[PDB]
Amino acid sequence: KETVYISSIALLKMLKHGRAGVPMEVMGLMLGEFVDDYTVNVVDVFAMPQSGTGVSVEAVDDVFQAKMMDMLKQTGRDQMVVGWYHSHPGFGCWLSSVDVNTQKSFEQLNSRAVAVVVDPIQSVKGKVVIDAFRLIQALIHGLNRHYYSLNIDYHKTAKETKMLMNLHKEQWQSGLKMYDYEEKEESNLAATKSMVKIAEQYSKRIEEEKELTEEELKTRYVGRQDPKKHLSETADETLENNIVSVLTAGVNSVAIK
Amino acid sequence: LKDVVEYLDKVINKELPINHTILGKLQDVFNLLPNLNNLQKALTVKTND
Amino acid sequence: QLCVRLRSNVIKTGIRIISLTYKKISLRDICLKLNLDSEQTVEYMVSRAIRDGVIEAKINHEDGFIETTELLNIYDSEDPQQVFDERIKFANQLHDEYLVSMRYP
Ligand SMILES: [Zn+2]
Repeated sequence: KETVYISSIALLKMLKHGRAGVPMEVMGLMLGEFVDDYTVNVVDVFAMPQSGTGVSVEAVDDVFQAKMMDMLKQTGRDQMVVGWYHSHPGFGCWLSSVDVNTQKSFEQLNSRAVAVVVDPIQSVKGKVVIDAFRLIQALIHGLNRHYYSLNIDYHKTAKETKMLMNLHKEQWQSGLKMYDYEEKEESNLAATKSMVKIAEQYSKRIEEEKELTEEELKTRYVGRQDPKKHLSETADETLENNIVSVLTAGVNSVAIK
Repeated sequence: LKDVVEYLDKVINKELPINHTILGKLQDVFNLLPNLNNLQKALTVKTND
Repeated sequence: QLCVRLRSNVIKTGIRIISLTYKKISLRDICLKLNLDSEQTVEYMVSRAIRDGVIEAKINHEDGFIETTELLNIYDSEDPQQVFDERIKFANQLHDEYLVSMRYP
């Protein structure tokens, strides 16, 4: 039920610094605000210099930190330090015990402070691997034992999005574009489960409608819609969406190869 | 695709100076051609589905 | 005299059940379950059942045991495409027909 909302600039600065430090792990701090018990919002990030030793407690640099703080004050960015990013390149997202102790050093600052692990290399143009969570593949380290996972979402202002739109100009390329497949897996599934759901509704309307007059039936059902029209209706989206879905791939395979 | 073909002609013929920045991008176009966990049956299973 | 024709059908059933419940059976045993005299009798009767599209088997003669045909994977291949396609078309012209006789309003 608990969650964090990670603004775009945070996420991009994140992945940038991470990808830039490869193949060594980088750390930094997270600026935001705690809405309620159920939420942490992260609007900002700044990057913490390298250390001779690995990412660790003293890697956090007071001088550097406050030195950044005030200079953000002058920009009005004033926020708490709500968590700290990090990266475990190639190793997936989990906290080593050494990650843990530091996480505690951020518990005693604020009890709700969170840990964010980013994984630059295997995060790729598909799904981005990211994780945020706090203490008490990954189960080897006691995913649930010493600590526990959290959830993540992304705040987007209208204008933000509007900038992001113009990145790709798809106006020429449309029609060879194949939309995300997993999404049409939930599509082609939930659609079918639904058709099942209204099947026996159409069954009940044919039996009841059989033994009861139309004038009586209307009184009952006018509230909802004619389950025969959810068959007639719902069959379509599956039909044509799946025919363009098939054809599009049939073309990309033979044409593009 | 026409465009690029006869252009490349103009490179080996019209002697338009070699433009590397384009050739790089052509290469990058080849690097992305799908070889075709084989993707082939990865696709077949879908189309069936 | 209608009913006394069933002696064919009954035996067809006997074979079909002996098929669904066994992957492969020595002729001896089928001949026991069907009470018949001889194996030689059997493979005439079963050879008949196959031609009628009942069993979908083959027969191993030298060892004398029926073997029933399997499903042989192949899903990852394109055969489901062809099959589904035939079924699809044959669904279409059902839809068609039901709209051609529909004209009357
Ligand atoms: Zn770490």
